[PDB]
Amino acid sequence: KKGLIDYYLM
Amino acid sequence: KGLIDYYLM
Amino acid sequence: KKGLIDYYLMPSL
Amino acid sequence: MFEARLVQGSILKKVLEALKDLINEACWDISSSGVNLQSMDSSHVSLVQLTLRSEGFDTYRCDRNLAMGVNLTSMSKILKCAGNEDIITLRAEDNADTLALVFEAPNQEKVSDYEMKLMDLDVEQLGIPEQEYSCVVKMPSGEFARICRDLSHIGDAVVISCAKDGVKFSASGELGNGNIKLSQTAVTIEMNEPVQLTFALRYLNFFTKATPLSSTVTLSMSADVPLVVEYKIADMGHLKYYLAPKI
Amino acid sequence: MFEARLVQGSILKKVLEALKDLINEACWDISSSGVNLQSMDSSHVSLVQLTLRSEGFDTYRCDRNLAMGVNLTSMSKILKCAGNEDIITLRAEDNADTLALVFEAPNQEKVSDYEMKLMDLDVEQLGIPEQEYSCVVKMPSGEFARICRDLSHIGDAVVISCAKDGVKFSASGELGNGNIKLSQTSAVTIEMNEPVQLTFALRYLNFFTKATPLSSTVTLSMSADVPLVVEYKIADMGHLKYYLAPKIE
Amino acid sequence: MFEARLVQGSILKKVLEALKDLINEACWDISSSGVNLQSMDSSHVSLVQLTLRSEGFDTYRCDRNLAMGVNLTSMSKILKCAGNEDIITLRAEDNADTLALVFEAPNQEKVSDYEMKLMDLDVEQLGIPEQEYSCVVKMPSGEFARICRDLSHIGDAVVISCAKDGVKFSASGELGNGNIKLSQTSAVTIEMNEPVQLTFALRYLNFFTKATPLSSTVTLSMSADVPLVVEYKIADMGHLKYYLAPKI
Repeated sequence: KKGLIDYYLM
Repeated sequence: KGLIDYYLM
Repeated sequence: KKGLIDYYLMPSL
Repeated sequence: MFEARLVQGSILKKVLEALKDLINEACWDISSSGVNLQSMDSSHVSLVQLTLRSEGFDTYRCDRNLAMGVNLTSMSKILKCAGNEDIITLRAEDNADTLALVFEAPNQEKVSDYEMKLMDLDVEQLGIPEQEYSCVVKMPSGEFARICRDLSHIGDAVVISCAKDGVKFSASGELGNGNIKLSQTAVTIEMNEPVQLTFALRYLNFFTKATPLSSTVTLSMSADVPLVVEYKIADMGHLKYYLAPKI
Repeated sequence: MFEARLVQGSILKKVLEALKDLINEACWDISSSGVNLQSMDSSHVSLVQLTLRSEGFDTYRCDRNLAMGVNLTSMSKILKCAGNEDIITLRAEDNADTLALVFEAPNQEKVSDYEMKLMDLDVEQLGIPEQEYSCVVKMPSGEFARICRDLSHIGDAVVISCAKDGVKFSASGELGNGNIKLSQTSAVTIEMNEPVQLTFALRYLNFFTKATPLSSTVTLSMSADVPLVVEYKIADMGHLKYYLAPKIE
Repeated sequence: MFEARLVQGSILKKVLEALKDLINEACWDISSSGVNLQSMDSSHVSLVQLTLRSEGFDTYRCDRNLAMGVNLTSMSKILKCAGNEDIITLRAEDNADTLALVFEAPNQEKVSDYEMKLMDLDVEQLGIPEQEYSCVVKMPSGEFARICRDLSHIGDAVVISCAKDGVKFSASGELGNGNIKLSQTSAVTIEMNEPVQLTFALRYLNFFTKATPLSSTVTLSMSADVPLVVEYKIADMGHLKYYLAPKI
């Protein structure tokens, strides 16, 4: 989950 | 016609 | 035999 | 209409070379402020962000905001038919089915026009939050590319660790391990807190395809935030790559 | 006996490079006039025609006409063993079963002698019509190579379109289309009796352009209802002509 | 410990390049006199022998003789991370299971350190005869490499004939045949005590010529009934000799 850019967006 | 033979002599 | 390096090494065959 | 003339058409050749092995397709968002492109790679581990400002172009017109879906492999192929000295003009109507690209040779007497089919993309552009960084390393881009390459022959992941005087890049694999230590004396470090972070070399080696754009690269880093690899473009914008922590 | 000495041995190396990927084997017709080759590619869509006149060789002897059946891949491997500044001597007995190629390094004290096996090839050589053309375009060879290469990234077929003041090359495929327009210059030269708009297979053209090292210029001769001729001059000694049947669909 | 510092580190890059495609793994015998490596290729048709004298290093330390088992592909990967101008230092503790390689850059404030795992090799010891040869040919390494390469497009085997004033290399195959004659130079130098006509596998010579960057010169020593030696000097340090059994 943290190894995906999604986690850091918005 | 898309072969050279066509045009040879 | 003779085509292999082993043949020629000390003591040479 | 949209129309943009760039005398240094090699910028765009280099941009597309810097994009096309990381991402297949993307929306070029054209407004009066310029061109923006944002896209995650298909694995969702990284993100690229391209900014080309309007004042970077020699002529620039955009009457209406457009979002043009582009196959980057195709756009690459078209840009391959441009020489390094060519003036390139991008042109598109407001309801665009196609992108026109016109290449004007320098010695002159040669004009090429290409018409590229656009595609429909329905992508969801979430926001990049403007962050604060524990360590920002400014270095030569050639040197960073060499490091990512060399270390990728030892293992999968680079451990990047930073402190007052210098930055270290480390990897390890079956064969052994390696560390590369660079001191600040052109290497420049502004660091408020020390950092020790791990990232995937496979993605970094796509990022370094942008090295032709700039002789320097900046690495911005903190715990708990993505790595930013930034290449400035001339006097006109940048390509930024974002990379999730290797978990 | 046949014996031909070419000091600029590099001409031969380039000719083999220009031929070996397009045709696998061919008859070299040797006579007192010089060296002539004429061969269709396998698919019969193109024809190549090489002239090397005897007077371009530093020495030349041909006691009797001779048709040497040659594997072009084998000849090319032999010619890769010649340095670019070698003096190259070709030599064959009457009714030869083999061809000797000797390479003399002019600086170095080094001589290579190769012996190539010939093939028995069933002739079948039809005359190429003599004619004049609606449009003849002379342009730089590197430009034509680049144009053919680039367009092949867009499509399979090049529409060549020619008027008194300029020539246009167009392609069109899945990803879109493209066209390159060259203006006649003061070099790009156009000698036109009437306009033409003709379509050809880029796949073949990008093979012709492997002759580019022979000359800094290339000439394109075209008319409606007849093959394209792409000619490269082999300065002060002959030429390499490639003929390309129009594309049908 | 063992520690040797080599200002001209590119030598070691070139040595690994010259070995790694022919030899997978070998013992590096470290001692006071220098570094020695000896190994047959996996087919036993060829043998390589590397000698680097302790003198040729800028510093050299050896407390205890060391047989270090190395996977030459791993070592090659590591040396790739060295620039051509780097100063390279090797270092192994006395009970080593790893070797340290330290790369010091000339210009920039960059230092790199690598730690390479060693392997457990139980190779067979065996003696290379010292002898005087019928024919010794000294020639440009580049020229020898071009010859071997070009002839291998004609056939699998080279016949090398030598006389007082000239050496000939010839090959023959399905497409026909080829021979290349080089005259003694008045640079090629031929010392013919007695003429030879000998056959060797071109494929292996094409492995040996990967050493071409170590020297602008190569020396071919041959006699009837014994392997060919192909020797490249590592100037001011030692040599790399390749031995090739006659093709039968």
